Amino acid sequence: XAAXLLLPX
Repeated sequence: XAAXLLLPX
């Protein structure tokens, strides 16, 4: 994903 290092990707 595009949320820093929160969600898997």
